[PDB]
Amino acid sequence: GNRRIRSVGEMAENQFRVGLVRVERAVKERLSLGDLDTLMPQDMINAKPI
Amino acid sequence: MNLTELKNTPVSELITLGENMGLENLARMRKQDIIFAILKQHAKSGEDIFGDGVLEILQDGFGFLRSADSSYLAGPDDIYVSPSQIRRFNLRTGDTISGKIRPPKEGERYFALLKVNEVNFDKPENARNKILFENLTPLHANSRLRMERGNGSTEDLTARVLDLASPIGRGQRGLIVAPPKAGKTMLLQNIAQSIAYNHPDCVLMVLLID
Ligand SMILES: Nc1ncnc2c1ncn2[C@@H]1O[C@H](COP(=O)(O)OP(=O)(O)O)[C@@H](O)[C@H]1O
Ligand code: BEF
Ligand SMILES: [Mg+2]
Repeated sequence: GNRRIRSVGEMAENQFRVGLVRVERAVKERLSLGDLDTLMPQDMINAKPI
Repeated sequence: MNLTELKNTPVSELITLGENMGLENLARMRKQDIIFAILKQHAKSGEDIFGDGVLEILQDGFGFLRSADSSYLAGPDDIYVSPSQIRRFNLRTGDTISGKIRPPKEGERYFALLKVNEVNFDKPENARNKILFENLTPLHANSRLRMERGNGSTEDLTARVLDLASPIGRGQRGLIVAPPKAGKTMLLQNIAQSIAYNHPDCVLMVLLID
């Protein structure tokens, strides 16, 4: 009743959330200088850290 | 600050301006990186920067805006343009672009474009609604080019001879067959002077190879 079991689901979800917050900090530091109508939401986030 | 302004300046004026800015000796290096470094300084402390040139698309997707005074050569004077412009305004190889630029940030060495002000001396909105080149319908020469000035100097008569030997009009293909040492150089020079004097409305370009 006090011990909780975790599976592949929420473990992978937490790892993906860590990757997501990493790339979110990255894209937030990048967007702090970006301007309007000069980029698409494709190259703003890098696929490699995920 | 306009790029073409520093472009039409001689090297001595660039040297004087760089020494007025109080920097490392700039007269030591290329006009190319001379303009590069003075622009980097004046843009560290200065307005929006402005520039103009002709665009060439690279195989990486991005493009380079280069100057004709450097005969469209690669160097620090070039302006980097992203493929996002070539998607938004759908830029092309050989477009006369003029717009705002900024210094390159950390690790970059090419000035980045900000906003296209004039595309081929025209509106970007009107840059979309255009006609393709080979998609055009060619035609024979309709309007003749007047080469006779009417003054009759020592060299103008040369052009007059052409006016009675082989009339030229807009859209015609001219081919000059001449051996070496035949006086074709100032022939083209007089022709260019006459067509620039008679027709200042059509943009006139020359090409010298080797
Ligand atoms: N319109 C002209 N009037 C007078 N002299 C001319 C004219 N055109 C050519 N010439 C003569 O021809 C020579 C041109 O030399 P150059 O320009 O080297 O010919 P090319 O370029 O064909 O070798 C000059 O010496 C000049 O005296
Ligand atoms: F060699 Be010359 F210019 F005909
Ligand atoms: Mg010659």
